[PDB]
Amino acid sequence: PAYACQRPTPLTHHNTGLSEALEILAEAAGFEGSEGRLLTFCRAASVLKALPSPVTTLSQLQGLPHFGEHSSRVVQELLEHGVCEEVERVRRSERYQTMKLFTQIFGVGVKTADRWYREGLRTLDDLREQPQKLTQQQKAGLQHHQDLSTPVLRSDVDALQQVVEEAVGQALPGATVTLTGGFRRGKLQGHDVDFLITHPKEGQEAGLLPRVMCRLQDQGLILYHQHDAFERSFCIFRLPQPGSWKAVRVDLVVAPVSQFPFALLGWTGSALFARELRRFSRKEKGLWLNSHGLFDPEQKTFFQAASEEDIFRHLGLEYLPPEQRNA
DNA sequence: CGGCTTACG
DNA sequence: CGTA
DNA sequence: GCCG
Ligand SMILES: Nc1nc2c(ncn2[C@H]2C[C@H](O)[C@@H](COP(=O)(O)NP(=O)(O)OP(=O)(O)O)O2)c(=O)[nH]1
Ligand SMILES: [K+]
Ligand SMILES: [Mg+2]
Ligand SMILES: [Mg+2]
Repeated sequence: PAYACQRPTPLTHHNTGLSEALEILAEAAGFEGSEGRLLTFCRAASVLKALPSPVTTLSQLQGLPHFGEHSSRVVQELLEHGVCEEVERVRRSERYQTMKLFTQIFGVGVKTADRWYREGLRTLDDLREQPQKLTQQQKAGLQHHQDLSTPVLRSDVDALQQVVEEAVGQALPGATVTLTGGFRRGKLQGHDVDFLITHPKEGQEAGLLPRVMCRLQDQGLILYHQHDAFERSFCIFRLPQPGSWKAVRVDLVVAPVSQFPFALLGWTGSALFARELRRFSRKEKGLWLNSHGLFDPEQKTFFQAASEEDIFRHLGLEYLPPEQRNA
C-alpha cells in the first residue's frame, strides 16, 4: 500500500542498509528546506522497512510505491557497488555535518542552524563563544549536549517512570503515567523518554502539569524546563548513574481521558507513521485527525474513541500494535 | 499541476 | 521561533 | 521526489 499506516512496519527489518541510505537523502533534503523531497525519501525508506525479505535485485522495486528514478538509482548503486556516490557526498559535506550537529541541539531547528551556518559558525564551541546569540533553551541544550547525545536505555526508562509516577500521584491521586514514544514501539534506546498523563475522571486533569513540574523541581530532578497554564513539558531530567548522574530529555503530556486514545496514538508515533495516518485520514476518508480527536468536517462532529483500536476501525484500517508503527 | 503535519510552549 |  |  501507498501509506505507511496501511502496513505493519517492525522495529528491525531486512533492508537496513538501503533504508539508512535513503534516510540520509531525506535528512539532507530537510536541511535544504525541501519538505516534499524529505517526505518522498522517508516514505521510500519506510516501504523497504515493511518488506518481508531483503531487496537483492532492482526488479524487486517494480511496483513499489514511492520508488521512481531517483530512489531506484540509489538502491541500484548500493546493490551493485555497496555504496551510493550521492549519499557519500552528502555524508562528508560540511553543510550536512554542521546542519546535523546544529539541529541535534535541543532548541535549534533547521531555520536557526541554517542562519548560523551562513554566518560562518561550524562547531559547538563556536556557538559557546557567542552566548548573545542563544536562547535560554539553546543554552541548556548546548550545556547538556554531551549527555543528550548518549542514548537513553530501556533500563533508564523504568527508573524515570517511577519518579514521574511519584510526583504525579502527589499532584493528583488516581492520575496515571503511560510510556509513549519510541520505547512504547519497542525501541531499546531513545533520544528521550515520552510520557502521557491522564486521570480517569474527566476534568480532573485540568491544571495538573504545573503541579507535577513543581513537585519534580522540589525533588531536585529538573535540570531545565520552560517555566501560565500548560499541558506539555519538554525538560531535561537528572537521572541516577553509578557514582554520578546524567542529563536525560523527558517529555510530559497531559490529556483528558476522553482524548487519551487520540493522544496515545499521536505521541506513540512514529513521527512518519503519525503524519501518514493523518494524511490518510484527511485524503482518503475526509476526516481530520489530531492528538485531540477525529473530526468529520461535513457533519461538524467528533468521533468518540475508547481505544486506539476504535480509531483504526473508524478509519477502515487494520489495527497495528505500537511495535508495528515503526515507519 | 497541487499536495506534502499538528497543536501547543 | 521551538518541541521535531 | 513522487503520487493522483
Ligand atoms: N504531529 C506530530 N507528531 C510528532 C511530530 N514529531 C514527533 N511526533 C510524535 C510522534 C513521536 O513518536 C512522538 C515522540 O517524538 P520523539 O520523542 O521526538 N521521537 P520517538 O520517541 O519516536 O523516538 P526517539 O525519542 O528515540 O528519537 O511525538 C511531528 O512533527 N508532528
Ligand atoms: K533540535
Ligand atoms: Mg521519544
Ligand atoms: Mg519526545
